[PDB]
Amino acid sequence: MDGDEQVEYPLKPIVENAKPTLRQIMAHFSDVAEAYIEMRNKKEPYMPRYGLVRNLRDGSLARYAFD
Amino acid sequence: HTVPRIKAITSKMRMPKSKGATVLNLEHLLEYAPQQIDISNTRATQSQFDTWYEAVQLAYDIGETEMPTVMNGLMVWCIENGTSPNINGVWVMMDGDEQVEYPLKPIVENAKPTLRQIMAHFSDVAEAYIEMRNKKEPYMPRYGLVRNLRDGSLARYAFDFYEVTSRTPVRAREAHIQMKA
Amino acid sequence: EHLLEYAPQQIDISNTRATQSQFDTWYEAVQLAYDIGETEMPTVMNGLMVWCIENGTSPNINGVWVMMDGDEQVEYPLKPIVENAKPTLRQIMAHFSDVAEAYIEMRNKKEPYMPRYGLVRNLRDGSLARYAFD
Repeated sequence: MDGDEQVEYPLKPIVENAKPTLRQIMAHFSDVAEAYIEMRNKKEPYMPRYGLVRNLRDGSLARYAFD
Repeated sequence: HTVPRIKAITSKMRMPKSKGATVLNLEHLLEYAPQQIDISNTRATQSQFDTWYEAVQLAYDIGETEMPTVMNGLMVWCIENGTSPNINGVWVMMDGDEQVEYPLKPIVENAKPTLRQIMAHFSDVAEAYIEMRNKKEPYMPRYGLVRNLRDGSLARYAFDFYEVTSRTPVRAREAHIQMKA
Repeated sequence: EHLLEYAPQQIDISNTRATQSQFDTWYEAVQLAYDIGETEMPTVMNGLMVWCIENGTSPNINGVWVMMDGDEQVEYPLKPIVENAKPTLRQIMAHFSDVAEAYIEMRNKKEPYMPRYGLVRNLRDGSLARYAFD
């Protein structure tokens, strides 16, 4: 995102050089993601789309609701 | 804070070149857009069709004001039969429940390269004639009739000298695969 | 040593494209046979690619190919073109294969354009037509 416009990047290099799996390597960011979600939830009701569409409804828990 | 955008690499096109000089003329190429109907290996060139049409006129010895009638029956005759008949023989037309015949030697001998590849000029019109006939009776050309085919509506695309372009329906386009198998 | 910097383009070392010498002989020999000035031959080859898109690349040795001047036909003998093409007309005219994509895309931007080869090859896809010549 650059000021209400979209820039795109190819996804082939990202999801192909991720051994063993993208989940098991991007989990390095899982610790920081809590800080980002908490910061966002301090200005608006923020809920990640994963736990959003997982029958879940709790708000405060949203800090722990990504894949 | 410029959020780097993946740089775009434009793979430069490779013009054919001889002795360090481009062969294609890029200018003329940008407006050289002829009809698909024109540049084909099926249809005969306008010169070859002109020679055939003129040579047939001299052999039959018929006035140019009346020849349109003669060629009017030539297309109809060639729909009902093939486009590679016997060199020696006749084709039949019609004046009120009687037959008039014309020798077939001049027609099938001055047709370069082949009678199919030169009579295909009539292939566009033949669709209009067949559709008109099918609007009053179940009409089927004898070629697709005896080619294991049974479809009725398709009959507009079931003669021997049919040429195929980009505007033929897929049902018509896939049909010629099976008949010409 | 040399192997660490010997990195030529893939376009160059192929068994499909003809060598620059063989393409040079064909382009020069056709010029002598047709007897056309080098300043005007670009026009002639401009229609040769378009003609070979609409048909195959293995036609009859004896015959003609058609070009166009304002709804009229001009023909050129096909014997010199298909006889001085070593090893084969397909393997030497493939120099034009890169440009042909640009021409087809330009045509398809104004009408539904499909080369007659892929047209009569059981194929039906439209956007793919940029990659459907012989």
